[PDB]
Amino acid sequence: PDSVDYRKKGYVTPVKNQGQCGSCWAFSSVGALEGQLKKKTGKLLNLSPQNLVDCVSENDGCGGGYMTNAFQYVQKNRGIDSEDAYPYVGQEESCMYNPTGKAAKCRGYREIPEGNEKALKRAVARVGPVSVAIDASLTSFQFYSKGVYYDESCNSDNLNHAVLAVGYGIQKGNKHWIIKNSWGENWGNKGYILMARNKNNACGIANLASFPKM
Ligand SMILES: *[C@](=O)([C]([C][C][C][C])[N]C(=O)O[C]([C]C1=NN=C(C2=[C][C]=C(C(F)(F)F)[C]=[C]2)O1)C([C])([C])[C])C(=O)[N]N1[C][C]OC1=O
Repeated sequence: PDSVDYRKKGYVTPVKNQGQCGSCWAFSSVGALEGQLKKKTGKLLNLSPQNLVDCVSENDGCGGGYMTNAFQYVQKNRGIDSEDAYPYVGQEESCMYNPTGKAAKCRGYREIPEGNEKALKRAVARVGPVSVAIDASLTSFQFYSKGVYYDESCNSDNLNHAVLAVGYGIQKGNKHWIIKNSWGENWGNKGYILMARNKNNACGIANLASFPKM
């Protein structure tokens, strides 16, 4: 069955709203972690993006960052706090990681071969929700609400926004990826957007994908 929806499997936490802070990579990172945590312990809980924003020295907090740097941070740190133990405030602050708030661990990360949607698909099915980067600068993207998103003008080399691939499927002859955003439930469709799958790596959905080894 060429389709899977981790939201129905209970691997995806409610949709979050990151505000203006450039923490998309943090929500994307916790997103993937929340999925592997659910898979391993059968427990579904919100992880702390604020933990990453203030602690991942390789990234730039509200200035932007890479998900792989984030996963690496949790691995070396041997842990990441839950959302409730280290609440999101929308601004970079000093690193306040607390071991008693440790909700999950991480053992490293794997990166899907660049631009290989076929591989990306395999990873989503085999491992679970995958962290991915895309060009989210278009107005068509930001005004998405229904259907399968596909805009030619999307620049697969202009990766600038981080999101989460929680699955994939097909709608009326248009294959797609089920993508979790971090702009609240009022954006897109209950917070999600279906992005063109197999339509020439649209928006570069497969140029920078990865998940945490748990
Ligand atoms: C995002 O889309 C974030 C914030 C963008 C603010 C520049 N985008 C993002 O992280 O993109 C990264 C690639 C990236 N872009 N900038 C950087 C970066 C900048 C500076 C440094 C440092 F100073 F450390 F050298 C390092 C890295 O990395 C990626 C494509 C890989 C996800 C977002 O949060 N969007 N926003 C902002 C406000 O509301 C939003 O939705």
